[PDB]
Amino acid sequence: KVFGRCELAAAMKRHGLDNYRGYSLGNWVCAAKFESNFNTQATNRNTDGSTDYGILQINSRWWCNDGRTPGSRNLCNIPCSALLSSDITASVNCAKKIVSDGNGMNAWVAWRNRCKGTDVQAWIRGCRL
Ligand SMILES: */C(S)=N\c1ccc(-c2c3ccc(=O)cc-3oc3cc(O)ccc23)c(C(=O)O)c1
Repeated sequence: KVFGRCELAAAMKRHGLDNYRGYSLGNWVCAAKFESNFNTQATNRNTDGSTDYGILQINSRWWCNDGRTPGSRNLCNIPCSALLSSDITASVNCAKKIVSDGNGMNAWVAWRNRCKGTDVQAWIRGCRL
């Protein structure tokens, strides 16, 4: 599913990311924009041989199992395919574990490089929430 911006903002709010770990909703929306362009089905093979899955590009070496990443820990206890669903629940639940891991949203390089410190509230502006 490719979400529009305000549609994803409302889904992420409904799923409890607004202010999760202190990160306002616009941070999550901005991160999803730059990780996946709001496409739940996005997959990308990483240089380390792992693959990133879903709207927040969650990684098969640490977080989900894809059966093809040597060393996998599957700390979210889910198949990586679950992160591609039109239902964002599994992505949200695993993202909540990731952002709790110690470095906050810096676990997403794209958030650090493109969202952190910017006017992230712009990503929610205008939306009925
Ligand atoms: C896309 S645009 N927006 C969108 C579409 C569908 C859902 C969503 C649900 C929304 C509210 C609920 O109470 C329950 C939902 O269950 C869903 C189940 C599946 O399989 C897929 C989508 C569901 C959302 C959303 O989760 O907020 C958003």
